[PDB]
Amino acid sequence: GRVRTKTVKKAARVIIEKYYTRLGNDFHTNKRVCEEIAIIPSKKLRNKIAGYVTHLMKRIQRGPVRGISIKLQEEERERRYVPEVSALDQEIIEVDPDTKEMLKLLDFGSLSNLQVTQPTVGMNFKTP
Amino acid sequence: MQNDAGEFVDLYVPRKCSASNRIIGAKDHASIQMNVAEVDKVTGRFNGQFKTYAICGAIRRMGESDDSILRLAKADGIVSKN
Amino acid sequence: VRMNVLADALKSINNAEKRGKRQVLIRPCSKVIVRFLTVMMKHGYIGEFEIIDDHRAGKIVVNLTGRLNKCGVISPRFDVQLKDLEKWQNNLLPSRQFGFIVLTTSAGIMDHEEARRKHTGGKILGFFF
Amino acid sequence: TKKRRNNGRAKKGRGHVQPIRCTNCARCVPKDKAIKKFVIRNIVEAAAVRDISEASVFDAYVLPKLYVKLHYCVSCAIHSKVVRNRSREARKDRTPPPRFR
Amino acid sequence: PLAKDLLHPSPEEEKRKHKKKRLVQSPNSYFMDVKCPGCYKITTVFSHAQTVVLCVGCSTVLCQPTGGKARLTEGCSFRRKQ
Amino acid sequence: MRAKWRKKRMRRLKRKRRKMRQRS
Amino acid sequence: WMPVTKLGRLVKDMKIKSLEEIYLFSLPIKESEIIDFFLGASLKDEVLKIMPVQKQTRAGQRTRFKAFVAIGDYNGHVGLGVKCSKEVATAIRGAIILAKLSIVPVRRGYWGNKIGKPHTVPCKVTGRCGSVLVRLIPAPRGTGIVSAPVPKKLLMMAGIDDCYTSARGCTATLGNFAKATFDAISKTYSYLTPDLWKETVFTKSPYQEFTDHLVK
Amino acid sequence: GKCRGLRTARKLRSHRRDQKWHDKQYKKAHLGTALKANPFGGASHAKGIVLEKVGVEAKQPNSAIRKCVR
Amino acid sequence: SGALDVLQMKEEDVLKFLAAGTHLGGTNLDFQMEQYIYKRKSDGIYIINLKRTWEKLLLAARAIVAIENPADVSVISSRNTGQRAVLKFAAATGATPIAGRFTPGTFTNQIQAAFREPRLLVVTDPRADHQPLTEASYVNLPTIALCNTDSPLRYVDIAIPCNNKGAHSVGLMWWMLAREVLRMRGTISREHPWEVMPDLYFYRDPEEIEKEEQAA
RNA sequence: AACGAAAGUCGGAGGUUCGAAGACGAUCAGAUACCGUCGUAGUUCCGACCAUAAACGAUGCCGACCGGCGAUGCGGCGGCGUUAUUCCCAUGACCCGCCGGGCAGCUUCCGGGAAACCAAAGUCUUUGGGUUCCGGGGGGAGUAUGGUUGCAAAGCUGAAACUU
Ligand SMILES: [Zn+2]
Repeated sequence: GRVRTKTVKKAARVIIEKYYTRLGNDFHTNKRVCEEIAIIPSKKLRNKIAGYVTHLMKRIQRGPVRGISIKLQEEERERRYVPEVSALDQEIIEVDPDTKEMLKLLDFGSLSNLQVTQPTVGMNFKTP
Repeated sequence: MQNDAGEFVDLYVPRKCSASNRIIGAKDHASIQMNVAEVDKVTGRFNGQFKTYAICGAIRRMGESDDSILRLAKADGIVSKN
Repeated sequence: VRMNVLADALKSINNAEKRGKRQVLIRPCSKVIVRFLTVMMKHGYIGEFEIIDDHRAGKIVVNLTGRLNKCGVISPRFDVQLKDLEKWQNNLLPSRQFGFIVLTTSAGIMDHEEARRKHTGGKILGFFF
Repeated sequence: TKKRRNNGRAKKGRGHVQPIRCTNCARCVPKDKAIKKFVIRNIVEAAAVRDISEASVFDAYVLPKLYVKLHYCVSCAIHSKVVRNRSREARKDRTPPPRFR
Repeated sequence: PLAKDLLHPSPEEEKRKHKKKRLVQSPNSYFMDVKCPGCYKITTVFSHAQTVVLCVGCSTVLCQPTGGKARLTEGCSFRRKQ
Repeated sequence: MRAKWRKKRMRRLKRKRRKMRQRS
Repeated sequence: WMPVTKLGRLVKDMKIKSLEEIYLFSLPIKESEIIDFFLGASLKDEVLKIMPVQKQTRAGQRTRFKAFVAIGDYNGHVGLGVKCSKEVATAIRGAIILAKLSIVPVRRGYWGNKIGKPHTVPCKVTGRCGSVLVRLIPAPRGTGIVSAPVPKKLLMMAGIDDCYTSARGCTATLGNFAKATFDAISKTYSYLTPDLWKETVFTKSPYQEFTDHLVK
Repeated sequence: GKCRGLRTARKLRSHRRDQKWHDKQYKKAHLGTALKANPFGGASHAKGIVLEKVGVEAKQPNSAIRKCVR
Repeated sequence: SGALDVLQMKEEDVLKFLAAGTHLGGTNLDFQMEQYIYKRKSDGIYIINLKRTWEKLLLAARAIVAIENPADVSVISSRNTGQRAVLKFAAATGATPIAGRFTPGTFTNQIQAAFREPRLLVVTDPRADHQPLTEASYVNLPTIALCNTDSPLRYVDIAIPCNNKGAHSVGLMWWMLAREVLRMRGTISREHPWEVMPDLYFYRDPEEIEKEEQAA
């Protein structure tokens, strides 16, 4: 089993929160990055840290990760909608007539952009 | 409270609820004090003066803070009279 | 069945006051309860009320600002002479500075400090504080 | 220790339910403390229905089912694993268990 | 609730309640007059009557005793008095 | 001892005692 | 002492000037150097009990020590904190921190003919925790505290000069008896007397007034 | 619920007169059978003549031979 | 609000409330929401009265502009249909957003790194977001909630009646709240339409963004 | 004072099955227990007795007050529709609500409680609506005696000495 333990995937994430301007997608660059940016004892931890920051940079640039901070949103405020006509600009709004009685008794409904539709017959809304 | 020389001898005078007039104690940690802002009558902008209401936490726990805020804002000219 | 109507009226006041409600509805309406709630109103404890007239024994709708910690009844109505008033106001009241015992005397229904000032005693009705 | 509020019964508001007898040990339980179970299967098994079907003189004869109404006592369900012991806080689940995926 | 007015009840909630549980109790029966269509006696019936109310022209039955309201015989004409 | 059988054994004891007391 | 709360930055600066502005708005006190800041020279504690409580395992028993501590400034102020930890000095230290965080003010009142300074609880108060129901009664001037020893410590610490007591229940378990007395004397500033009938004016909150100071 | 009216003093006192007998000290000191079976007869001390000297062993967690006299 | 005719409803706001489905409530009624329903249809849906929605929305906007600091009004959305509206409202007004998962202790655990202390709380839906509604009870927060007809009113102070279930009506209600706060505080004049469309606040489904990305 | 499961007792009729006591088999060191074969008294009915059960909601009765919710049994009232078929068809069967009474339910920081839990086992040291039987550490013991009821088995009333 090759599951990464707590230190090689917490330490890799605290390495990724700062120092994002140095990291990349290739493993052999980040492996050489990791000794200027940290004090790690011997290399098998450092190769495992480099493997997880390469896997995390493989993950992270196509969407949000839960564990990573809004330094991601600093990338999405650094790198990144409405329609032309709004979806609330429709020209006929169907209104079933209890709403029309409400609008008439709120001193509206003299103005007509709406169209009242026919009331339902049958009251079978419950489940058996 | 007030002894015969006229002195006010109490430590402090606690707030009372605006909905039930119960004494909001020192450790009624669910009680609120809410400011509701006034607006100017000609422009409809916030001009600096307030309305202040306090509700104790025991009224809030049974779901009755909303209706008392609606009644207290209705009676001081914030909610309309329909 | 229903006995001692004043007791069930004051338990209605107490249960609807402890929930912080603003108005109660009392049924039936004695002439005992209208003098009793006159006594509690004149001390500034309940405010105004209304006596709803059907042609039977009426109802009473009382306003409530909660100021009222406890409103109680004493049953049966024990005879309180004027030397037994201090033994009764030591038991039921929470303080020497406030609280009242209502007792029904030959000058009328009155509270316990007025009965010392009018120099009379009578049967006890209850208390409020 | 009150263990169950309904006492493991359906007797609410009457004095006596007439008893039935268990099908597995003939132990006389009341009608509603017993664990009722209604077992429907085909009369021929799932295995032998493939070669019953080559012997039928009738074309397209759907074989009947076996309708067995089983009552069970409370001892022989936990011996017979029909009904098993559950937690103190999931005893308030009286939805019947799922038979579907 | 909990600011609710008991002295001014709305008529939706005064026709809702049981007839003993209103502020002033008032009965849910009413007085009708049944007109028989082939005679000229206007005949006064209860709504909830318990006898078979016999008219005096053509001696027919106007109403039938049931557990609730009396079901009038079909084809007569009624209106509520007062 | 199950209390019904304690009851039954004092029942047998009292039945034998009232047997032995009414001979005379 | 670097503060972490908004109240702490208002208190380690001279923006809140007395403890009753913090009690007056029911602002929750969450760090114990505020009570060392305000009460200071007048805080004396006394340890009420150190009881061993034991948890059975397959490793034997695993024994803890559970300490009770009262604290107080003898005009108004009383706290009681319970902290259970594995070593006894650790339990006493944590109980002193929790006892500072639970300080409430006591409203003291008078007997009849009210000349002078207040000497008793204003009214008969009752507090209940566990099965112990501890009643505190107003007393005349100069009678002492007529009580059991465990609430005599709590009532002499709060600045109450005189009281009469009646207690029901299994009082020997000390935690409920001291917690019920603490519920009895934390309740005098919730009791609506006729002199507290006067209609309240509402003032600005500490976070509302000192909010352009605090954003720096 | 108790019987708590105004003319009911006889029911209350003839109740508490009879449920005092279920209290054990009142029954043991007021029925009179304890004073007849007690060897002193209500005295504080009694003078008597030593018949024989005994030793009795203690109850189960202790181990001793207690020296007593009959 | 206020019995003022400059603050009343216009037909443009009512056409937005009709077109979004704010007035179509649910099929059940918590018993202290029935002062907002007009009537129940043949379908089983309760109709939310829109004048009560507008007066509670303007009273909520009065409560939101009444804080001097805009940075300690905090907005919560845990369900997915209100996250984008909370982030757009927080970018518009200057509030602080909490979208997504709300880790408990963020109002009461002082040593955790996300410990905030806001002065008001606006939540999306008071049944699905009951964890900050309960954690508002230890920190003295008044709480504003966009409430459906079947939603419990425990621990909320200002209930804004709407259909908080759909995408359009949630995005519209947060848009109307942003518009009333920015008009009341003084940023936008009352007479022009606000230049931000409500489609900036609507929810974008993954199937909806993939159908928008493949054009014909 | 009336009724009071089952077992039981007496007189009569009935007896298919079950089935104490019992006779055999086999399991075990031993089982005069469970496990098989058969069976008396009984179970069944008509008269005359006996009055005990974990007769249990282990929760006296009457009245008041205090949050919600969705169904279910009965009676009543009001509402779009849908179905009779054999006369718009009669009246019933469904659908959405309301009121009263009832068996129960899920939820709730109303409140209580030692807690389990309870919308009562709530409104109770902020202690009194009315009224009936009953409990006072554990055993001794529901025993001894006395009384009375019963053909009998027994029932009700029913303590000490001593011990811890
Ligand atoms: Zn079985």
